[PDB]
Amino acid sequence: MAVPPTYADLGKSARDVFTKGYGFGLIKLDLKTKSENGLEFTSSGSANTETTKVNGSLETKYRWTEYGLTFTEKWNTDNTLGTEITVEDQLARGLKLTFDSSFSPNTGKKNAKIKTGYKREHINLGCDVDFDIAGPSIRGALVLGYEGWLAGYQMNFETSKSRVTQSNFAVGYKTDEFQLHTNVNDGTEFGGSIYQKVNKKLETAVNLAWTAGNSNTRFGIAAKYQVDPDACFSAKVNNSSLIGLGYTQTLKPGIKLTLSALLDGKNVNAGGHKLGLGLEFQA
Repeated sequence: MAVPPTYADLGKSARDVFTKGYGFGLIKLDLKTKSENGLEFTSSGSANTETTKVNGSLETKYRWTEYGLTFTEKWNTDNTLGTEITVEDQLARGLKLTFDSSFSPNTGKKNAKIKTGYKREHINLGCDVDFDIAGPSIRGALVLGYEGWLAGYQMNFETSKSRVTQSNFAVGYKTDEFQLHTNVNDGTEFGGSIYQKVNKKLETAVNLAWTAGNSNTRFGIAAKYQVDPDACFSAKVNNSSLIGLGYTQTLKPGIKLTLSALLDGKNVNAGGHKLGLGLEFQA
């Protein structure tokens, strides 16, 4: 509440308006269970309708909610295997540690990662270490909160070149109905976003982005309307002349279908246009 988001979550809501309810050029099959604690499973399959390729993935998650633990296993069709242990609020509220392993038999390459984060009123800090080989590399991030305002920094240091490779600032204002976010990456990429929860059923988002030193500017408008509690529409435009339409319907409890289309002006329907379909099963 007074506890700020993490750095990566700055601007999340507006990003969400743009991305959720769309899956252009994919058929997506998703299958989830829930458990407040104990076992949880998510399995996913995805067909790229341009390439014919069919990906698949399974995640398994036990939550020992008593000791703030979460163990998670990951597998996909690329053969990549993964494990992830997480402790939260355990030695101190709200501290968070995470070990994370990856093994690809498909190269014999492995990867390991520690992610630390500390969180309290006004502050949200994280340090992340990537024992890549050609790593390590270290991402640190801090965000401060002051009566609705937010400011933060995020850097990454790669020990192989022994240099900062990434330096990112962001400042913004965040209430529950309203959100401003701005940021520049590497003193080079400018972005900003406004998010408005206009009423119970409508959300809107504007996104700007441009580059020093190029006089061009990119923007998109986007929205999401919650028609009844079983239907949800999403529309978005950008100044590259792309339209994005997304409808999501609950057919029955646990089952949501979402159709989506992506259109290029001024060739509508003149030339070829991405469609997508997605089916989500909750059990």
